[PDB]
Amino acid sequence: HSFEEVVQTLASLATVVQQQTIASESLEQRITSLENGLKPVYDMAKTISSLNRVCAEMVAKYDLLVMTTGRATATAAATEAYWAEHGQPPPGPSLYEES
Amino acid sequence: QHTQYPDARLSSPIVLDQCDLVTRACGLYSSYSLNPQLRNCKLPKHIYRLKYDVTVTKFLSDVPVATLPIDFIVPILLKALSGNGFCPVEPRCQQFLDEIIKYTMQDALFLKYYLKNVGAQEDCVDDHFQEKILSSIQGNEFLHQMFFWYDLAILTRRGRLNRGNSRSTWFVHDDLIDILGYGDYVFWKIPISLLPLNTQGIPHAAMDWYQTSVFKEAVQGHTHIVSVSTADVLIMCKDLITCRFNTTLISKIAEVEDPVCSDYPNFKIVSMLYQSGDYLLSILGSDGYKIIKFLEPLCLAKIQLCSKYTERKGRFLTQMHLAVNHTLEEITEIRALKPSQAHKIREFHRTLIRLEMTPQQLCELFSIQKHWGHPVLHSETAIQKVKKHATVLKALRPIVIFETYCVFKYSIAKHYFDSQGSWYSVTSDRNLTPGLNSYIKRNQFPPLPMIKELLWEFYHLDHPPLFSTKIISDLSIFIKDRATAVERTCWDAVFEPNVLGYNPPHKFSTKRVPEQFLEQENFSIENVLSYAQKLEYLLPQYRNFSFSLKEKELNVGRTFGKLPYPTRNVQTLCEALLADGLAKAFPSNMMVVTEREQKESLLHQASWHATVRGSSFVTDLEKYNLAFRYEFTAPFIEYCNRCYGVKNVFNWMHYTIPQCYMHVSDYYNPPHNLTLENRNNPPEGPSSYRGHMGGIEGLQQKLWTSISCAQISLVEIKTGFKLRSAVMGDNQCITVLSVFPLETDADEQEQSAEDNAARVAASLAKVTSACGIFLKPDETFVHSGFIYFGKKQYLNGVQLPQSLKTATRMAPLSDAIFDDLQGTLASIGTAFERSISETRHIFPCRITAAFHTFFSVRILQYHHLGFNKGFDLGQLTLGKPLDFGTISLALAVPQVLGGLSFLNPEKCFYRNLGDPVTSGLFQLKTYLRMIEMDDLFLPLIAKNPGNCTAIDFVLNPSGLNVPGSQDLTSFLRQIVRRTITLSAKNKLINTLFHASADFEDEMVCKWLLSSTPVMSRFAADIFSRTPSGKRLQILGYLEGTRTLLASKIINNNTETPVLDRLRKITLQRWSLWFSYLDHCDNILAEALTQITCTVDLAQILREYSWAHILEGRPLIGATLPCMIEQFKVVWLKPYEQCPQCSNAKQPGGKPFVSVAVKKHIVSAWPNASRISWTIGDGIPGQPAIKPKCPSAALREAIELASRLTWVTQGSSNSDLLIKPFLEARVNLSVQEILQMTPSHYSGNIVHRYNDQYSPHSFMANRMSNSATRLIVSTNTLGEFSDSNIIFQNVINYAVALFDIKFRNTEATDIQYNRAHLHLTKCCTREVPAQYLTYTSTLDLDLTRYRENELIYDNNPLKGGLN
Amino acid sequence: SFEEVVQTLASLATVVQQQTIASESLEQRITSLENGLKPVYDMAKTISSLNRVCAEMVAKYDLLVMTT
Amino acid sequence: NHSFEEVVQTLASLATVVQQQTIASESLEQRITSLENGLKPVYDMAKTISSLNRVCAEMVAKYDLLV
Amino acid sequence: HSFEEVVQTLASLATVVQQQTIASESLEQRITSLENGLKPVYDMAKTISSLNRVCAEMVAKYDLLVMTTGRATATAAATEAYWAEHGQPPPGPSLYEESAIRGKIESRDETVPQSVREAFNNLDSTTSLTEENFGKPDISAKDLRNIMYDHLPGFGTAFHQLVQVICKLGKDSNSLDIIHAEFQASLAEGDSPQCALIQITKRVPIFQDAAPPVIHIRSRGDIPRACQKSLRPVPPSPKIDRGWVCVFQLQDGKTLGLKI
RNA sequence: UGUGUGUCCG
Ligand SMILES: [Zn+2]
Repeated sequence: HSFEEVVQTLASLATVVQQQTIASESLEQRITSLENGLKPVYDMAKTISSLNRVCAEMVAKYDLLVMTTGRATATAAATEAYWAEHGQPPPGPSLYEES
Repeated sequence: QHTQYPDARLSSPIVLDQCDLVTRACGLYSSYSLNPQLRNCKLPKHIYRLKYDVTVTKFLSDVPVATLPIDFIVPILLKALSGNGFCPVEPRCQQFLDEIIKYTMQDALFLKYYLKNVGAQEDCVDDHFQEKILSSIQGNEFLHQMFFWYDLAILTRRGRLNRGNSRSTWFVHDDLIDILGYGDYVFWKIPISLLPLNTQGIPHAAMDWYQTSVFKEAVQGHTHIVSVSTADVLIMCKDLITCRFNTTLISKIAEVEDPVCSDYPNFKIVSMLYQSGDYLLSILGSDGYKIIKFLEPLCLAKIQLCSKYTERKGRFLTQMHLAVNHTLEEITEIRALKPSQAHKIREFHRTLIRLEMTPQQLCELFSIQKHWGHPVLHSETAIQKVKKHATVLKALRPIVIFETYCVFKYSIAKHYFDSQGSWYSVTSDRNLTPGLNSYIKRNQFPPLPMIKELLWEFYHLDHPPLFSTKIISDLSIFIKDRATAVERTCWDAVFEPNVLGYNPPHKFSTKRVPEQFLEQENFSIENVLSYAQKLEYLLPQYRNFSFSLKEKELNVGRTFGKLPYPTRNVQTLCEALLADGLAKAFPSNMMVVTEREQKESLLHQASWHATVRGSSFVTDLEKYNLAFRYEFTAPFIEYCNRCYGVKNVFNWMHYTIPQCYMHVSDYYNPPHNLTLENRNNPPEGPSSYRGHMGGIEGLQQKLWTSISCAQISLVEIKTGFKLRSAVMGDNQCITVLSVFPLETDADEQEQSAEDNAARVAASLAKVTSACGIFLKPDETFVHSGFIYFGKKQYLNGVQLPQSLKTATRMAPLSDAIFDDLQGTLASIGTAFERSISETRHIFPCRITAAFHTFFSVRILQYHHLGFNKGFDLGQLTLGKPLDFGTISLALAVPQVLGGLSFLNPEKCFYRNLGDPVTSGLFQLKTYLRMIEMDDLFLPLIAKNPGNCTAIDFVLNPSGLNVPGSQDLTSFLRQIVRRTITLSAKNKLINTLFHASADFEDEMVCKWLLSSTPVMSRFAADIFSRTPSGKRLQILGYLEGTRTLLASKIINNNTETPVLDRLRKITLQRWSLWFSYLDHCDNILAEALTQITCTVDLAQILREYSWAHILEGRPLIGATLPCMIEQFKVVWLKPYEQCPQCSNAKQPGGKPFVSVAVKKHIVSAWPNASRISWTIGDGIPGQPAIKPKCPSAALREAIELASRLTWVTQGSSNSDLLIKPFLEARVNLSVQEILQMTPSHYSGNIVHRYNDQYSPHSFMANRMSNSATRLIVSTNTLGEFSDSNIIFQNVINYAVALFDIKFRNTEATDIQYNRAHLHLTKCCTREVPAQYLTYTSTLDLDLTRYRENELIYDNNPLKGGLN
Repeated sequence: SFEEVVQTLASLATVVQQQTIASESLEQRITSLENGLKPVYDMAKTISSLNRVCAEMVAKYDLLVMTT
Repeated sequence: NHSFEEVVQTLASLATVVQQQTIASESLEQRITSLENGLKPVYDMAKTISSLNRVCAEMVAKYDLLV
Repeated sequence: HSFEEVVQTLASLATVVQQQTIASESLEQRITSLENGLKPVYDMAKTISSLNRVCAEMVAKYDLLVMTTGRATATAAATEAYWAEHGQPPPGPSLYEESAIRGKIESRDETVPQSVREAFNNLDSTTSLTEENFGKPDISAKDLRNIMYDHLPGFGTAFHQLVQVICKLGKDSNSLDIIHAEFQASLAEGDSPQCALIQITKRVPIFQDAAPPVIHIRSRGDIPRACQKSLRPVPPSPKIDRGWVCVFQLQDGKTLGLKI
């Protein structure tokens, strides 16, 4: 019964060794994942505030805009609409402001 | 014979460009047109033979070559033209004067008698009534001039015919004045000694044509001078004379009724105003209308100055005074007025300023603006005015546009959520809108005060389409008998070849909508949508957009645009889609009077997050059209496109207008420098331009109104106030609610409300200016209790009268298709009813109507235009001359019996009559009882039945089968159908109008009347939703005589010419009336004896008629009693017992309606003397499933199924009855629509068809001021004697009776406190619950209608279910 | 004696088998943290892209508007 | 004595191994709890950033064909 | 013999259990460090909510701005170059700033296009609007004189001279608005225009204890047909409130006054 | 020879 006991103990210790090795590999990959996850957090935190202030400044600056109408808006819109469907130049003669 | 029919009333702008040609043919000189091309062009074939005319040469033999403009001489002609000369017309209009006066007196008597029969009359009557009326009528200032001008109008109207060769002239010599008429041209020869002079010695009329030395040597030893004009000026002068006569007569008559104080201004001040305006015009030419135009704002300011006058009520008058002073200063510096003339010319506005009248009189005077004429228009000046404001560069603020777009989207979403249940399933990445997600999940909607920081979140919302493009239920909008523009190829073919100087290479086929509609092979709604989607309106041949000067106004000129036919169809489809789709989210509220609103409801509405005071201000909506740019309106247009399935439909105008060449389509002057070589690319000058960036008046009005409402909503959101807006005509009124605490008295409340309104106006001005549209703070006024809007003007809740605007428009002649007498009399009756709707007097309007009725009858009998000269309608139709008695008798029997009577006294109480036949019978009986000829009732009402058809019975459910009560509509419908038979290659109309259409219509109407008992209103209601109704609504499009006598398709069918048939039918109709004793039978006369009950008379009269339709089946739901004959009044004293309720009410008692008078006065302007001047307190079935965006056909099918199911409840054949009516409408099946059909549960269907379905709104025919001081109790009736009593009409009758009884007595003099309306026991019955039973089925094949035009609804379930 | 020894050995074998099955269950359940680790890298890359695109948008704003 | 010592050693080994099964199971449960806790918030963050990037990119794409 | 092998196997198993327990201990330390490093990432919710809000707002605003303008937005350099020659505004819209365009307008050096000048002036002229001065009219001397003339009946009377002197004194004292307001209030309350003028000359503080102006006339011809009854010899110490409206002076030492 | 001289959206 000594040989079978020795074989069983060897198999058990081999299984425990395999479990220890896979646990160590899991620890290593978990550490790598932690490092990768914590690598860019500072950059994200710093960049969020920059985007916040840039967006706030743009929204504030939008309120001080003055626009003047032009004489070639409807023609350009019509040309774009005609090109977007059966795309071709509108039939001649040319429109009011073709530029 | 002829294809011409000149108009009887002014309907065109006054343009005198062509007269420059006429003076060139006679050798004179004139400068009307600003186009030099007319100075050296080729004269037409006519107006060139004038040099061969001996009469014209004799006329122009002792006059200078120089002429004068006609706009400087119109007041002179008006003042110095009376009828004393020789006129070619044989029967002069002055001869048959006395008879007319006689008739008028008779009418007055009748009305009094009628009132005395009702129980209203008056108190302390005067014996001198008829003499006063006689003196007022005979002593009028504008009497003989009216007859003379009508003679002149008859002459010039007859002369305008004979378009062929060898034309003739007419000559009139009236003492000082000489008139020569020739084919739409008039020459006036006048003395020189009666023209105002300059400081240089020349008339003011020659200032701008001649130099000082040229005119003096031109006149030399001459005393008479000649002016040349068209035939429109004569019609205008005739209209002015008629209006002045009517105004003076009404003002004079109104003094007799109320000697102390009357609501009409006067008959002495108005004459002074007329003279002052005439002098101002004669001095200043056509430029005096700039001063005449200030009559209305000055009247408004003077009305506004009749209140507490805290601070701001004097600003508007000051601004108007400054403006009129500046205008008078600017237009008189060049002219060399004498100091006397300079002092005299200001009398008009000096009298206007210093007026002292009550607000009612000023409101009445507000309506005499157009009593001086209309200006002379020029194409050049109008084009220059339009060019400005349409090419200027604007500056916009993007943030305001963003906020407006967000408010637009928010309003649409709120409207969708309010109905339809819940939100519209917002797609597209909901996490982009934090704040709205909670509301969407909880299925709620933000109230309002918290919508200020999540406004931007409405930009990101996306959803499927919410509205349908198959919701057109009226095809008649596509054929309306109008005129359109021509193709770009033949754009210059609408001008005269002689004036142009060349023959255009290309010609058009037709220019009218109905003619082009029938020749379009591929017409369909889907085809129009595809045409719009492919941007087919940008094709080179679809860019014309002509202009047209508008009708009578007081401006330098306003224009409207005309588009080619397919673009016109696109515009009409867009307008219909916007009307039935959007624009219900932006409604017009109205009824914003604070003083006439419930205090609790007003306080509840005024809450945003306690007495409530509201103010208001009004802004003008006129120039918004030209101030719209694509940069501002693009997002709204894109959102409108997205709300439907369309792609490029709603921006048709902004894409093609800038590519068009703009000009005015005037016949006699083309654009400057137009030659054959530069025809494809013409130059732009004084009357043309290329780049148009703004909008056009009328087009896309609904979208612009929606944008304005969105702006107002944004302003309301910005400042924490409550705003209510209304839009009508060319203006919008905005009222602001302020809400105040309790202990704040009532003195500073008005000032605080005015301050709030002023700050709201400032904010709105800032917003609109940031949007590119500029308001005028000078023209914007703020008040606290005065609101004028459309047809309603209120002063602190008190309604002001305005009845002259309708009463002064009465005239013997009007356009009624071939000068039909029935049409003219109906128009006069409608005008009388509308006029008596306002004000409080009664007699003047009825006297005017009675005066004009006999005049129209005589003038049509003797001087009809459809026959040859010297023709007498009343001679051959009878064989004996038409006596006064025959006309008087034939003007008394009502029209429902076929008797040419439209002035029913019952209309003085309520607008809508329950039963025309019963009321007519009662009126005829009363009239015959008044005179001593009571033994004519049976022969008058017996008559003979006509040969009608079930179609006519369905069309008129409450009429009689007599030939004299029929209109001309059937004749025109038959003509149009006959024309369609040999024409209309539309390829989709032909499917609808197949060979067996009439057979199907007759069978459907016969089946609908085969129930037991027979009901007419139900059949008429059902018949309108069948394809027969669609065919009938397509058929009736003819509107005028000109299109009847001049159309190409109508008159190319050969057969009998239309004129002969019209003459035959006119002769037959004239024979039908005025004859008597020839169209009667003794069979019904003996059967209607010893009845003495108007309800029974009406019932047997209805049953005897339609006998060939109703074999022996009973008729129900058609007879109602006359409310005058159903109640009696007692006018109880303050302390007494009613004899009827006490002496004759012992066994069971008598039901009655009680009327009592309140004591609180609230407000009164200017005093509490009159009841009309004061106001008081006191206000006057669910389905299982619901479809999403249902089509028109689905809605019609659902309604028809509901009606059929509800009417037939005692039967068990609904499944077999509704089946044949749904095969031609929808693709669904029976027992599936019934799920959508609401489970109707009512009783006694006649009551639901009488008031619940509301065929008419009933309303009232009196002012609403007196209805707030009376309390009416109707619960005293007990068991309500269900019944034949209409409660709304009972309330209206009581209120109107009380108003009429006390209208000339002061409040303290009234000695009556309460009134009892006791009902008789003869005309009131019991109606039991009855139902219709059908013993057959329609058994007709209606499955052939497989066209998508307006009939079939393939795939109804497209938008989903609720 | 020997029976107790083999019983203890069998019990040890059973508990070692239970240890192996528990360890393999844990290893099976551990292959899910990559679902909760790739979002961090995705957010980093998307924030870099957002910074770039916002800088581009600001540059366009300066180029377009006249400004001062 | 030897058999009793072997029995004691086996019992101690069994106690230690079952204890470390208990510890491993507790660690597994704690890891699952930490995982489920950190699923919804970070996922929401990721989709929000993705949507913002997409809309900004679309705007800039519309802007490029203008200069 | 087997006893030694059994003891050795037991010792080896115990040792292996020892380092596997150590490995599990290290693994749970690694896990604890895992949630320790994962904890400080959950705090970004407050930042990212605001970031999303502001980003969405800016996206909506500028998306609408670019959608309203077409494909001819005319970048600023193009507009500046286009203004130099043929100074009409460029085709297609353009963008400015309030301060920049205001400074450009206020400096007459660079020849700003005219139409832009009127457009900006019209846009900016409406920013100075409050609840006050909204519909307030501008009244000058001539306008008030014409307004007062329009109410007085007749012509050439002494009331015309009273109106003239009142207008002159009000223009000198810069109190025309008070005079006009008092006139309108008195006329509206019921008094006649002559009574209104009387209360004007009696109530305004500036019109208290003032010497009436003296004008010079050559002869009796300057006297109108409606002023002969009012001519009176001058009493000493004239008073404006007493009824003095004007003083007629002649070259030959003659003075006359008028009394209502 | 003067194509119906003209007379739209609501
Ligand atoms: Zn009674």
